[PDB]
Amino acid sequence: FRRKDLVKTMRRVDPVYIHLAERLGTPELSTAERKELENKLKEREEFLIPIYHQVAVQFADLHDTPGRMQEKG
Amino acid sequence: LPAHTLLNTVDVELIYEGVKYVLKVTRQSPNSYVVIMNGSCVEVDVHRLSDGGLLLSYDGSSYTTYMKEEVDRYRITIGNKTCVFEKEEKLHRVFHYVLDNLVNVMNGYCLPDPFFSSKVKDWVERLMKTLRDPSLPLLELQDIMTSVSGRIPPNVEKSIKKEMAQYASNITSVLCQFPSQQIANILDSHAATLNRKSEREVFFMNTQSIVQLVQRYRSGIRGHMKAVVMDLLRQYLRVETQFQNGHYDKCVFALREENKSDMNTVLNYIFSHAQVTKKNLLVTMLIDQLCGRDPTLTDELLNILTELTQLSKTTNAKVALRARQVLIASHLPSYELRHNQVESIFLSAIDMYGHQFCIENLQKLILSETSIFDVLPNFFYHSNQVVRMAALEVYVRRAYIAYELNSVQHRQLKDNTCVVEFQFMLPTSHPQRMGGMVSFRTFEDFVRIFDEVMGCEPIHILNVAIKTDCDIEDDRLAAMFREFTQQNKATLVDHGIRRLTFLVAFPKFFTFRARDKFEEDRIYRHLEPALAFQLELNRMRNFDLTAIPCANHKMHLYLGAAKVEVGTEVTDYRFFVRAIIRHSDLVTKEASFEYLQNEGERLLLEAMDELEVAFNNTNVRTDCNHIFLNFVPTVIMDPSKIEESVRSMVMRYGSRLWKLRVLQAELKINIRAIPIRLFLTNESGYYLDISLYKEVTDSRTAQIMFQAYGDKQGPLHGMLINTPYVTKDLLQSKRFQAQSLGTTYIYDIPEMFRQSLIKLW
Repeated sequence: FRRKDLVKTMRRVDPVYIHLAERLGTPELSTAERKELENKLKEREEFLIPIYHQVAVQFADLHDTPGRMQEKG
Repeated sequence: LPAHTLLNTVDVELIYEGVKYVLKVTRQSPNSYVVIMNGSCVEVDVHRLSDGGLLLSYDGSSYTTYMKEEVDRYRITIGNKTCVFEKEEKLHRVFHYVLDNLVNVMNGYCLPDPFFSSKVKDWVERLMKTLRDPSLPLLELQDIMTSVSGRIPPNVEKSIKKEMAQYASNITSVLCQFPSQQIANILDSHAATLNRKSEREVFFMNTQSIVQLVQRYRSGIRGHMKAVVMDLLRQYLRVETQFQNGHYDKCVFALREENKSDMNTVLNYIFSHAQVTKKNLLVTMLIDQLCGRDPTLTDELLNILTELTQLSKTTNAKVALRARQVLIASHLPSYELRHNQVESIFLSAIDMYGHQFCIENLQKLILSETSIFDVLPNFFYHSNQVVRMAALEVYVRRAYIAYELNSVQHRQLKDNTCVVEFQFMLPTSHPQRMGGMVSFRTFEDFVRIFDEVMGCEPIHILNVAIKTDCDIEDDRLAAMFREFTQQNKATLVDHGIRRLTFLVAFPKFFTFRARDKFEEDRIYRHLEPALAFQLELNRMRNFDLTAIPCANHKMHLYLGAAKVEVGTEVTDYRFFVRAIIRHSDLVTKEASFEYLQNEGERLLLEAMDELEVAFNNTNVRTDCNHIFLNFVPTVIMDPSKIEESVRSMVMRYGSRLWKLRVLQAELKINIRAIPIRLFLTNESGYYLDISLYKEVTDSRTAQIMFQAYGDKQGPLHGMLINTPYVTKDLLQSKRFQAQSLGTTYIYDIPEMFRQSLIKLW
């Protein structure tokens, strides 16, 4: 889980990031609107890092369990 | 316990007077036993006796038998004799017979492996033929009515008698269906009257068999036929839906917890699951007879298919895949619509042309996206002999869509040979062309007046269509035409004809170039010479292509061998699939997903089958197999929904595409029309990388450019439109990767070893 995978995961969870990214990807809006949405997206991307880092750590923690060591033998 | 110990077959070895007999014993039911002896099967009706013996029916005669087990002997008593072995028909009885046998197969009671499927196919075929026979419900009606002569009011009995008499007298005739509704009507009318005091109870009780019969045949003989097989598929799902959504232990434990009061139910589930492979063979055979040559599905069949295709457990893949095929197969044209419409337009214009509607009909035929080349080659005369020219103009005008056609002329020879001449050009490609087309009968008029019909740089294009409506046999037709083109070289010495196209009347195209090269073309066969651009096959510039023959010649599979110098050999081999989807433009009312999904999925499955056969039958070690699907018709749909559709379509078979080394795919779809290109990378079947681009034609040249949608521009952003491929595929790509890390490539170890020994010496 590098930064780009955390952002890819944010792309499908965070409502604010989803709203901004769906708007920026919409054609025929304007130049200034796209620039503003891009800067807000960068701000959310760098802002949200700690929580999704914790989430990814939990995700990796889930596959270290004794249940898997039992299933594999 | 695992589901391979609860077995229904026993091997028994009995030695009699030195001769060892190895017998297999299994069952078709709790009481129906099958014994394999000396390679032959015998069916025995076996009933358990309370005294430990068995009651057998073997050859029509009954036997009461016992066994005693000794230290090294089996003492079999039959009647009053001992053998010591050493230890080392009316059409409605057939319905029940075969249906009970098939249900027994569905419940896990199957014949032995060397004998299974030898009789089940016949049970399925006989069930189908019996159910489709109109006289079956008459026999059921006769049987239920004869066993109840009284206790039925005379009015309803007489009405039923009259209706069944009519139906019997109309057997096997158009406009005839079983009168289930009329029997229901008279019974419901008498019930509506509702006579009291023993007219009520007796009537309502003693007519239930007739109500059941009309309920079974409420949808007719064909509906009943379909319903029975649907019931068998429901019996399949009844068991197999319990072994999904988890592991075997989860299923068995959950079944134990749900059925605490009875453990035999759990055992039945496990037992029937043990023989799921044989059940799957029967399920495939049952599906073939339910939704085969009938491209339509009801809202009851669709539920069974939708549940069946969701059996994600791999052991049932055979039944899921075929079910998926049905869901896509029953949304195709039946060729009757195109044949009737095109033939009506072509024949009705001939009597007197220029009524200001037949012109528009021919224009609609030319300007439509739907293929009509399965109907056009059959217009040789049909009766009228003018339709020749009407066909000859349309086909060319339908095929030559990328050409600027400026003149068409009709000419005839002093025979029954019509020819149409065309003059056209390429606006921005290969910088004036001409051509013409003629039709003949059976073979001879082609060669007899070949030089005369030709009288319309080698810019000329000559097409010929001949009426040989029999037996798609590429070699025979190609030899028949090639034998002439190998002797008559008028195509080169007259004025210069670039290519001669041979159209066999569905259409089979054999292109020949009798100018310099051998008169054969394995690469562009079965393609129109005018629509040979509309395959994206010229992109294989760096490959020597070998075409792979296959059945159903709408799919085009090629094996490209990368071009290399006279030194190093070819290491990069790749299978390329090129298919075209032909259909009219769609009108989106939230109902355009079915066309794209079904056509793409059908071509994808056919491509995978042909790739499997081609790949396993050779040894060339391909790496990156590629599939391209051209969606001709225009569709109004947001590209994100097309992304979702192709994501589902590809991910559901990602495991097969991974096994077949299919790594890249390209889908071209015309939106609203502006084409978009979906570039898919499909590695191991967990994730699919879809990149979306539009074709940008807003340039000062004929050059087209890819433009992305902002999100994930990717490698194709700014890529032109049409680029060749090739790579090194191994051995001069891993060497570099290893050198980049400060170590040698592993297969360099022996050579250094040899060289080191030299220094050692």
